[PDB]
Amino acid sequence: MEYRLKAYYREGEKPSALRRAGKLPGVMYNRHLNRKVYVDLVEFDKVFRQASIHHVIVLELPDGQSLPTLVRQVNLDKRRRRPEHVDFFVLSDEPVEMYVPLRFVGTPAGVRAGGVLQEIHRDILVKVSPRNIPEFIEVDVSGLEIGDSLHASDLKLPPGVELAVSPEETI
Amino acid sequence: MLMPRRMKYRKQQRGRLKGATKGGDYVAFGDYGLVALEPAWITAQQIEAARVAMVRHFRRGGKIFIRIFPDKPYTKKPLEVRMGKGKGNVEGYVAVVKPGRVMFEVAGVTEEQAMEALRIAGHKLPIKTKIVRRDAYDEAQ
Amino acid sequence: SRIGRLPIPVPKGVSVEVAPGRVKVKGPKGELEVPVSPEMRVVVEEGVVRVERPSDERRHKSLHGLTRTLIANAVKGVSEGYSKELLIKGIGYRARLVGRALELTVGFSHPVVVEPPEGITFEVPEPTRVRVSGIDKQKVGQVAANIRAIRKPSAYHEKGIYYAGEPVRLKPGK
Amino acid sequence: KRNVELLATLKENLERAQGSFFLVNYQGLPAKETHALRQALKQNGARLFVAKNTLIRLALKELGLPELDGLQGPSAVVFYEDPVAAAKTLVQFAKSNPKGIPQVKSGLLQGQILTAKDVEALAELPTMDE
Amino acid sequence: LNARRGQILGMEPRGNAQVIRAFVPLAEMFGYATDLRSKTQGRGSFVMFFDHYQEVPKQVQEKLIK
Amino acid sequence: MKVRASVKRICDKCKVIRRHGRVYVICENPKHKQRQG
Amino acid sequence: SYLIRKAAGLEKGAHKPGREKVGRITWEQVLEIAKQKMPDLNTTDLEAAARMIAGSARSMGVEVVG
RNA sequence: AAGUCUGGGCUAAGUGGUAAAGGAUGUGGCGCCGCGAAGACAGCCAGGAGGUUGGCUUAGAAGCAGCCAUCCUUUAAAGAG
Ligand SMILES: [Mg+2]
Ligand SMILES: [Mg+2]
Ligand SMILES: [Mg+2]
Ligand SMILES: [Mg+2]
Ligand SMILES: [Mg+2]
Ligand SMILES: [Mg+2]
Ligand SMILES: [Mg+2]
Ligand SMILES: [Mg+2]
Ligand SMILES: [Mg+2]
Ligand SMILES: [Mg+2]
Ligand SMILES: [Mg+2]
Ligand SMILES: [Mg+2]
Ligand SMILES: [Mg+2]
Ligand SMILES: [Mg+2]
Ligand SMILES: [Mg+2]
Ligand SMILES: [Mg+2]
Ligand SMILES: [Zn+2]
Repeated sequence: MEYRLKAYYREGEKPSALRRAGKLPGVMYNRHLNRKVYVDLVEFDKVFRQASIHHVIVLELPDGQSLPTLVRQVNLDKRRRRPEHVDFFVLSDEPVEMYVPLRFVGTPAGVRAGGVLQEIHRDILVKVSPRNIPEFIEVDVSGLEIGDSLHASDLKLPPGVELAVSPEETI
Repeated sequence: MLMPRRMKYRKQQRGRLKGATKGGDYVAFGDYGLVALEPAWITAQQIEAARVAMVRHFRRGGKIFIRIFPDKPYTKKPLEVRMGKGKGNVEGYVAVVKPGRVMFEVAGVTEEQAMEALRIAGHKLPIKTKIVRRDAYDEAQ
Repeated sequence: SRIGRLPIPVPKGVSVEVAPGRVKVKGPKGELEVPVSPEMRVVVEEGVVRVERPSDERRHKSLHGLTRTLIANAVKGVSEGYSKELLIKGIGYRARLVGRALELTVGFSHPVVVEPPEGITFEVPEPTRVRVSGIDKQKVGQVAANIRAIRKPSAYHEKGIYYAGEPVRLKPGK
Repeated sequence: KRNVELLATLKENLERAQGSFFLVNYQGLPAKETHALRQALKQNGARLFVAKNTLIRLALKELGLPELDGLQGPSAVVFYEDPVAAAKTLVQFAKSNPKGIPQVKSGLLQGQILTAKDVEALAELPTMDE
Repeated sequence: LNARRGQILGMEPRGNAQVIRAFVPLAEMFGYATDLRSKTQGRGSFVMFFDHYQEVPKQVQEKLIK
Repeated sequence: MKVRASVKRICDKCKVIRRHGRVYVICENPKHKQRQG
Repeated sequence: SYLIRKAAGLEKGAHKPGREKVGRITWEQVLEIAKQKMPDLNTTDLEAAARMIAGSARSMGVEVVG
């Protein structure tokens, strides 16, 4: 649900140097702060592959401090398919725009016939307060031939939440 | 096989294969992909050779995405002529592909099937490739 | 998972003597010297011989298993001894002993006569079973093999020399 | 590590329902002779307990971790454990020990048995139903 | 031809080409007129002459009794 | 013996062996024998 | 399962069983079948003996009314 | 002409000292899953059985021609193969 990941500070160390030694250069920020950091590459991957940009990672800083953050952006090295840098958004109590998973609670009538349900949205953008961050967002999918579909306007929307996309958006 | 419905220009300078892809470097549609390991002009006939192999392996089933398009006209002079007397004739179309580009994606199909089908597709392409699956990293993009 | 470290029982009364790069195994049925890597330790314990190796590197692991079996085979050789049986199959095909020698009639123009190497005994209990016996195992395996090659088992008919226990697999003629 | 423990509880549950659970070597029979002993130790008692057939490894954990004497008769060899007190046995060990010592060469011999709570014995358990 | 309760008698070359003989029961030989043109692409032929009668397997021998 | 640049197991009984500097496939089924080359 | 033909409205099954029903039976009319061939089988029940006939039900294409 | 110099490592092809897709239990070193002293992997001694030829088919296809269906049973376990 909530993940921990050890993070450290950097100044002048070259990214290529860090990157060489198994560390992922990165940065943490929010309206109030902005700090150059790095986390260990393999430790991060273990976490990120569960977290994604969905759940809160919390950063155990050397100083003792413990920031609750969302991953905001992950740069890839195009040529090697690997992360070169991460952007850690430090959560406060203010609302925050974010991506929340969609779980399609159901089985298709269009599939099981002669079909393939391309689901165009794995998740959905959503204005929300950090103390109210979901895990799921449930989607009724009893009937969907090839090809009908829904547009997020028809989404359950828990208490605390607020669609951050035009409700004309296909899921 | 693919080519532009229309072009603003019939023929175009050869240009150059430097660099990793500008974009298209992450999975965006399916679950599995095939990424270019080397730069090359992939040709329309080559792409379709790959497409068809995939469809044959699925027995019509599943969905296939083709993420490169041949928009670059390939020129050739007639056999046995000398140099000069102007640029040759367009003999077909190619897509310029640089390493990191995801060329095809598959969806709605088992892991074994995406695997084999992407493997095979590779064998029709004149470059090294690697098969990939969707990650956190693609969704973050 | 291991053959190199397996201890080799040694019957009363066969005697294993050790030297550098050779072990002499003597028993009721004769004696064999067994060449052995200079790199393995052959160890004589009570009614048992062990073999040891000085590392876990690949070449050493290999010689280990090999070496114990090489010795275990010599040990068995001089007490029990080895034999192999060939079955002769087919309408005109019969074997016979001519003195020490084995005569095969297997559908050639001539008959085939086979002299035994030293350390090898041939028996023909019936005219369609031949038996090769001796202390040296690979020697036995070899003479047995040679013999079989004179007229290998046919692909289409139960015809030719057969290893006892060799299954008769056949394809359809026409 | 592993679903061998949703089997530790099985033979701990249905061994926590006895005091005279005997044990035999139920193997050498075909599938005809299998449903022989099976419906005939199901017809020489109550419920449906002939043997439960479970690992000598696990069954010795059960007989050790529920005190039950540790039925150290002979856990080695094929072991099926004729739960004679998940049925109603008594001289129904005759109903087994003779039907086995009839069909085929030594059909279903025994090795362990707890008498009410105290250990029985080897052939003093074939003679305990004669 | 073995799907029509047939027994092969032999095969010999011809105009190259190649011919086959078999004892097929007539009772399984209706379709074989067109069924032959369907396998050889209108390039094979046949002749068909009676030879003998015999006792059919008891499966039909006690099924045709109807 | 098949002789190819691509030697592969053809069936679950096939076996990839390396003798004397060459890779062979060897098998119950004689059609499956391969040598690289 | 010879007996299941004289109790559903069928001489044959339903070609492709599952979606296509060409007859039916109740939870009590599966138990009655479970009755006649009960001395044949293995299990000596009727909640067990009938699920063997509630499965030779889709082995042809007849639903069991519940 | 000047080191058969020093230390760590790899290579067994004379690779070094002629090339690609691709193939591979070559070798050495990483990483990640799975199983394992409640006994795994390898061999080997059992068992792998019922309703049942499953139905429809075809001349016969009885687990295995081919369309279908694929339930349950006694079970430690056993596919309508
Ligand atoms: Mg990745
Ligand atoms: Mg990585
Ligand atoms: Mg140019
Ligand atoms: Mg972009
Ligand atoms: Mg070209
Ligand atoms: Mg022209
Ligand atoms: Mg030109
Ligand atoms: Mg290629
Ligand atoms: Mg010997
Ligand atoms: Mg020879
Ligand atoms: Mg072999
Ligand atoms: Mg000099
Ligand atoms: Mg030197
Ligand atoms: Mg050289
Ligand atoms: Mg060279
Ligand atoms: Mg390697
Ligand atoms: Zn093979």
